[PDB]
Amino acid sequence: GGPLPDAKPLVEEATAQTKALKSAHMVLTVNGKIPGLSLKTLSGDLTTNPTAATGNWKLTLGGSDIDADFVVFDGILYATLTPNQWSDFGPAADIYDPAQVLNPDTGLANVLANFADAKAEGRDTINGQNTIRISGKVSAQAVNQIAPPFNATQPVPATVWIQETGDHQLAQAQLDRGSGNSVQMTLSKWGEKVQVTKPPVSKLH
Repeated sequence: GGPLPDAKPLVEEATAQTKALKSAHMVLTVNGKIPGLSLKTLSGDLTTNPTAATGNWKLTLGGSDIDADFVVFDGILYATLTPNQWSDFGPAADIYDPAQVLNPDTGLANVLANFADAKAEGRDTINGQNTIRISGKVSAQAVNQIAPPFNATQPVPATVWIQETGDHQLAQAQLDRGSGNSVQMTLSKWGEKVQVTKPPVSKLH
């Protein structure tokens, strides 16, 4: 689709836009295995100030695939243990505060601000939009801050895809823990209004 643009202006533009992000739809995927992570995939909508989230996930615990819906509302994590039966699992922060992903100081914006050696590698269509695929290395600090289970000890090879046009939002990011084991996040619907209310709980609360 033509010559590739320089990576550096796009990374810088995406950093600034990401820093400003209040909300987005996200799809998270774990490839292979990352110690300390049972998550296989998760899809949902996140908003911040105040923090609210809603979606579904697929986990592996023991040798079982487990699907669930989840809500984070007013600091509390709720999930369905059986279809459409909502349970209260206490402070979301005790597991992972979803706002961490979009924290302007320590979230995805910081990942981009600490993304070194950026090089445009190619062009991919993601969710109907041209994006530039860019290789780089993210500092171990930034990785561990956004994803503590990852447990990086040196720069983490990474790929980001940034909208070639428009606001140059971050479309997708992947952090490579080695030999095909990776964590990926795909972002869309930047700035969408998100609808989350406290899930229905029995009177016996």
